[PDB]
Order: sequence, then C-alpha cells, then structure tokens
Amino acid sequence: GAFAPHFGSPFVRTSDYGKRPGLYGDFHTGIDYAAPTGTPIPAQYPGLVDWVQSSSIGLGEHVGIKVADNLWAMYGHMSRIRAKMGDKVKAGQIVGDVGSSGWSTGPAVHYELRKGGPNGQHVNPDTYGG
Ligand SMILES: [Zn+2]
Repeated sequence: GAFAPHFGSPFVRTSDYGKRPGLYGDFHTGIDYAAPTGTPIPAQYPGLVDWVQSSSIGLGEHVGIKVADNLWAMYGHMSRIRAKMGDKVKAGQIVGDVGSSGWSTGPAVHYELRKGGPNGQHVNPDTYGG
C-alpha cells in the first residue's frame, strides 16, 4: 500500500475498504478511523490541497490532497476544515478536525484514495501501489 493511511493514536481503524460483511449490500469507498470529534487530522502524505468542500452529504466536510502524479488522498467527515486551497502540506500537518459531517454514523475520519482526479475513481489504499 504505497499510500496506505498510518494514523497513530487516538485514531482506531473500524471499517475496512471494500465490500462489507456478507455478499450483498454496501461498498465502503475508503477506510474509516474512529476518534473523538475535534481530534486533529494529520496529513498522511505530502501534497497540494486542490479540493475543499463543505456539504451535509456523503463525506461532508472534506479535503482532497494530490499526493502523487495521478492520486488524491481525501480526508472526510471533518468537524472543522483547517487547510485552505492551494496549501502545500507536509505529512503530519494538521488538515482538519475529526467530525461526523455528512453521511457518517458517529465521529471518525474517512481516508479515501482517488485516481484520475479529486473526484476520480476510488482505489484500495491498502493495496494500490504494492
Ligand atoms: Zn467511510
């Protein structure tokens, strides 16, 4: 996983990427890490902030960071966004605060890997890149 997420404490992984338990029903498009609302989200990989959105839908408050030539890391369900568009960010820079914005049951951060663009196709962060 060349761009797998490596959140430390207090982030705890809850729902994996891909088809959920059983053979029918839902498909998680990223990896959910649980943590209290307000927990600062440190960026996993350096890149350019080229996508910021506030909505009450799906990922809700989220940022996209271009972390590779054709790969964008998305950090979602924020309670507060702290990156501005154009920001060059380093790994471990705090890009936001955990929330439950959008379509999330409780407090967690949704890490999604997209190819083709900030609204592009999602991939498996655990496996993409090796
Ligand atoms: Zn999710």
